Amino acid sequence: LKCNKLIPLAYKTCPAGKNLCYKMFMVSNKTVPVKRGCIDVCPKNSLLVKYVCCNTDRCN
Repeated sequence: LKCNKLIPLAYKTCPAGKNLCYKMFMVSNKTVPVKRGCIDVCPKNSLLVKYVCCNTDRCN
């Protein structure tokens, strides 16, 4: 898997065990993501922190 980095111009290949890409938002998915990369498990949404995960190259 390849996943976009914080500015999705750049990207990396995920290490072993991380087969999701993610975007992390402060409060709302209608904002500039505040973190991006590879991840093992898609974290649960919380009151102020939202995660969008996906499983294809550079989907984040």
